[PDB]
Amino acid sequence: KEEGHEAAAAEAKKETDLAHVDQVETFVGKEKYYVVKGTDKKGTALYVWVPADKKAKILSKEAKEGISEDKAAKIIKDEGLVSKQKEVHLAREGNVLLWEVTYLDKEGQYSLSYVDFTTGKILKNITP
Ligand code: NI
Repeated sequence: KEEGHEAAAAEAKKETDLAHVDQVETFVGKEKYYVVKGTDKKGTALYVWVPADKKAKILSKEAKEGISEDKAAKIIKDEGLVSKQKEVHLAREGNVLLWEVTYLDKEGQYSLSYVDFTTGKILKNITP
């Protein structure tokens, strides 16, 4: 069992329309979020981002309301930033919902770009 996941899944079902949990992942950025993926009772795919901070607000969106994980990767590739695509995770910072796209950039350096979940706008490109 992964730290915080059982609690996050229960919090997601309690406070939203999520009925079934498929996966939970911890996302740690400026803040920590448990990203809970599943479906409502209608069977609609829903994402719920539950803050570790109990004072912060839970956010949820239907999956169909955001760009896909592949599209997030494609956005960064189409931006000409990628030598080797690596991974993508659903993510959040403050009240901004995000896809975090990781890749080796044009200098071979491991880099991260944050793409807006809804708009597909590249919000930040970081090379640690
Ligand atoms: Ni059901």
